[PDB]
Amino acid sequence: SMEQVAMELRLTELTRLLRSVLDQLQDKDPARIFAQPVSLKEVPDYLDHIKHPMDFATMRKRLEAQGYKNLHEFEEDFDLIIDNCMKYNARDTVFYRAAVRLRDQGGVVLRQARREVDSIG
Repeated sequence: SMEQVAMELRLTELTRLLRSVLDQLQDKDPARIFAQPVSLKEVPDYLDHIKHPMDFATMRKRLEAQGYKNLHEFEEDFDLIIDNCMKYNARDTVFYRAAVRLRDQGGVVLRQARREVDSIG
């Protein structure tokens, strides 16, 4: 149907905008602390602590499969990155502090993304 195509074009355009959002958020992690999944070879107990691991490479895979239907879903995954790190790592660590700075800086980006998503539809 033409209606299915139109919905598919809207998903494609959302995917374009989410890719640019993802790029912008990941620039706020210049240490690449959140670039890849926590390695279970190197942190073998991680899944005892963190039930839903997340990282920017894993988000990028989902994004490229057009797997985010709306901005809320994408933000959920970004918040997991931050929130998982702030639980596993203590306050006095470079990891925790990196998460705080990514959260604070990414808030700005996400604020205008929400306006763009609403605006363009």
